[PDB]
Amino acid sequence: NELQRKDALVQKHLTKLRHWQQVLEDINVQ
Amino acid sequence: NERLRALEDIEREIGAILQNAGTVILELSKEKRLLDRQAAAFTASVQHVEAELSAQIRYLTQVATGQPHEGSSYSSRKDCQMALKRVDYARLKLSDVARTCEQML
Repeated sequence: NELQRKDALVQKHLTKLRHWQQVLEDINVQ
Repeated sequence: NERLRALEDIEREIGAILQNAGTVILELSKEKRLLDRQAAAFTASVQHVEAELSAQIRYLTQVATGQPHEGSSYSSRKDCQMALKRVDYARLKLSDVARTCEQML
């Protein structure tokens, strides 16, 4: 159960970071 | 854009029809069509161009001694590019963290 929860939290954090960095791709249009 | 538009207008009106008006008096070769070209583009265009040139000549004449019309010359525009560099470094770090996460799969 602990390993499952850790994997779930890791996947959630990875998806959140992915979504975050993805939208601020070309913030500076230049 | 005021001075830029004025310069563009002066350039577009530099090549007036006054230089080409030297063939207007010979238009009367049919009786003792476009005879109107000998009136509007004979000397009035040149007069208006000269008036515009004289007006443009009599400007404020700001530049007197040194280097006027400055305006960048200075601060954190540099630091603006530096903040762009920080954004790029954060991008690199996020990419490294994403690679680590992918390896964690």
